Amino acid sequence: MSDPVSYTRKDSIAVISMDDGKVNALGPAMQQALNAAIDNADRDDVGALVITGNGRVFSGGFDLKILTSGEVQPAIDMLRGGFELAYRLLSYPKPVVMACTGHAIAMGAFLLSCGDHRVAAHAYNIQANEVAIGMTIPYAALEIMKLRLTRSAYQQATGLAKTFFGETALAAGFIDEIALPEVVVSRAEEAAREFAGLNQHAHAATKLRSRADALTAIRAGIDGIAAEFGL
Amino acid sequence: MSDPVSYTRKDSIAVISMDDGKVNALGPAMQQALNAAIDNADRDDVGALVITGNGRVFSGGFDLKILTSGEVQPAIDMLRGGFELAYRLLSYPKPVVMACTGHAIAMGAFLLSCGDHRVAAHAYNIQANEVAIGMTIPYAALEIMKLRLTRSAYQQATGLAKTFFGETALAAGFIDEIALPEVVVSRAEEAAREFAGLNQHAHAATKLRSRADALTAIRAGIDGIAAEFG
Amino acid sequence: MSDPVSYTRKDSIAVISMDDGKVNALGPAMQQALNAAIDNADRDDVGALVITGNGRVFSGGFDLKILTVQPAIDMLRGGFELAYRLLSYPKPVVMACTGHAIAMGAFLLSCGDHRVAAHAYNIQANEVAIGMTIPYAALEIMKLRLTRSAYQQATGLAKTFFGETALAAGFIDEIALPEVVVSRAEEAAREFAGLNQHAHAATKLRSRADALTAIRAGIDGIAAEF
Ligand SMILES: [Cl-]
Repeated sequence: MSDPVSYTRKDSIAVISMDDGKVNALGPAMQQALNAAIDNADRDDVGALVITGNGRVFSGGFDLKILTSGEVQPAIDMLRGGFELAYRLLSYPKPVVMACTGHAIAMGAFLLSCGDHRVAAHAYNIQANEVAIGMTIPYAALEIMKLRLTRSAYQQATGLAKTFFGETALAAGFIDEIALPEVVVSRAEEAAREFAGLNQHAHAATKLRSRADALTAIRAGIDGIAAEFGL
Repeated sequence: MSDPVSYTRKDSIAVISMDDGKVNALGPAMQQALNAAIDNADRDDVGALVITGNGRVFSGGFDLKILTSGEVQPAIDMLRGGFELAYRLLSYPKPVVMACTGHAIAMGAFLLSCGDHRVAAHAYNIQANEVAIGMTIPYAALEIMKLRLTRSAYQQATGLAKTFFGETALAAGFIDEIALPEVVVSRAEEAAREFAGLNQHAHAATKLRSRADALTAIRAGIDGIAAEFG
Repeated sequence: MSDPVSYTRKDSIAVISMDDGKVNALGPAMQQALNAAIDNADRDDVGALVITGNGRVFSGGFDLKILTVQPAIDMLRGGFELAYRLLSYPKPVVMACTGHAIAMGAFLLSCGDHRVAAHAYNIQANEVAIGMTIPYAALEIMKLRLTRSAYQQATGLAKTFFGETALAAGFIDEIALPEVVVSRAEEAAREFAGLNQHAHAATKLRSRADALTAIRAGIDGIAAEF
C-alpha cells in the first residue's frame, strides 16, 4: 500500500494513523512512514500524539515474510528499527495516546505498550505470540513488556504467549482504558487533548525518570540485536 | 496550628493523628510533630502504629507556601524532611497502618504509601499531582510509589498525574482496603491490633528484606535532593 | 507415606501428583520423590508437566519437625533447589493447586508457568506469623509473581490470599471449580505443549534471569544467614 501512515494535525494534537490495507506490519516501509509522521509532529510542536491502527488491527507485528525467510541483516535491521521506534515513543516529550483499533500482536503489542495511555475495545486481542510460532522474544521487547505488565502477566505474556483482551488486558497492564469500538479513536483524541493540558516540561522530565532503567535496557537490547542473530 | 499531631496509646497500638485544623500540610512543624509522636511510640515499644488524617483529608501534601515561595533552601529542606519521614516509616520495626481519612495528594500520597496496610473510603482521591501543576516528581517520591504501584499504574500516576480512588486505587496498589468513611479509623486500629500479634522480630527483618532496594533508592533520593534543584 | 508421589504420562504430558496421605510436607523424602518423578518426565521428553497436590492440600509446606540446624538448612536448600528446577524447567509447568498452599507449598506453587486453584483455597507465606524471617530464596520466588503491593503484604504481614484475591495478587493465574482444577491444569498443559519448546525454554529463562540469579544466591546463603 502506497501511503501506509497518515499524519493530521488537529489543534493541540497530531493524529498518526496506520493503514497499509493489510495488517499494518511494522516492516521497513511502515517504520519509515511512522518515523516521518513523528518527525512532522516534532516540527509542528504538537501538544500530544494519537497513534491509531485501521479498521481491522492496531498492528499484526513485524513483517512476517522478512522474519520467516531466515534472512539475517534484513531481520536485524527491521528489529532494530522497531525497537528504536519504541525507544523514541517511550521517551517522547509529549503525551502519547494509543488508539488500539484492532488486535495488537508481537511488535504491534510492543508499539502499543509505548503509549502513555492506551485505549482499546473489549474484544481486541493483545499478545506477544513469538513463542507460539517459534521465536525467542528479543531482550528489547521483554523490557518494553516488563515496563507495563504486572509481574504475573509478564510471565505468562512471554513464556506462554498468553492472549489478553478487555478486562484481562486492563488488569495485566496491556491497556489502560476500554471503550466501545466506535469511540476508541475519539476517546483517544479526547484523552490526548486532556494530557496536552499537563505541564509539558514536567511531563517530559517525569516520564523519563519513570522509565530510566527500561530505556537503558532497551538501548542495550537494540545494540545486542545482531548478537542475538549470532553475529 | 501549633499542635498538629496527637498521640494516644491504646494497649498494643499507638494512634497518631494529624489535625492542623486545615489540610494537614506536611511542612517542618508537622514533620517534627509526627517525628515526635513516632519517638513516643519508640519509647513505649508499642506493638503497632496507626497514623490518621483529620475529618477532611489525610494530607494535602507539602506546605504550598514554602514549596512555591521561590526560596530554594527552605523548599529543599522541607522535601528532605518529608522523605526522611517516609524512609523512617518504611523501615519502621513495627507494623504501620494508615487510616486515609480523606484525600491524599502529593506528599500526602507518598506518606500514605509508607504504611504496611492502608485503608481508605471509596471516594477518597489519591494522586501525585506534581505534573499537573508543573513540578517534576522528586526521585525519592518516585521510589516510594515504585515500591507499591503496579507497573502500569506507576506510569500513569507519575507522568500523567492520574487520580486513583476506590477500586482503581486497590488495583493500582495505592491502597490495600476500602471501608466506609465512618469506619476507616476503627478498621485501621483493628488491623494494627492484629498485626501486633505477628512475630515482631520476623516482621521487622522481613519487611526490610522486602524493601531493600527501595530503601537504598529512597536514601539516594534524599541525598541527591539539593542536586535536583542545584 | 511410603510412596508420596505418583507419575503418569498422558497425551503429550506428565502428571505428577503429591499425596503423602497427609498435607504433602516438603521434607527430604518428598523432595527426593518429586525429583525422581521429574526425572521420569525428563527421560520421557514430555511436552509439559502438571504437578498436583492431593484432595486436601496442595502442600502445607516444609516438615516443621525438622525446621524447628544442619537438617533444617539441608531441607531448605533442597526445597529451593526444587523450586529452581521447576522455574527453569525447559517445558511448560502447570500447577494444579488442589487445596491450600502454605509457606514452601506457596513457594512451590509460585514456580509453575500457569497455576490453577479453586475459590476456597488459601495461599499464604505464614513465616512472619509463626516467628520466622522469610528466606531470601523464598522472597525472590514471590517477588517474581506478586504485584508490588501484594508482595509487601504477603511477606511482612503474612497475608492470606484466596480465589479472586489470589488472582489479583498474582499467587494464581486461574480459578476453577474444585472438581475441575486438575482437568483444567491438564488442558492448559496440553495447550502449552503446542508452543514451540525451544522458544518457550529460551524465553522463560530470559523472563526470569535476575530472579534465577537471586534464588541461586538465596540457596548459597541459606547457612550464612539462618
Ligand atoms: Cl506489578
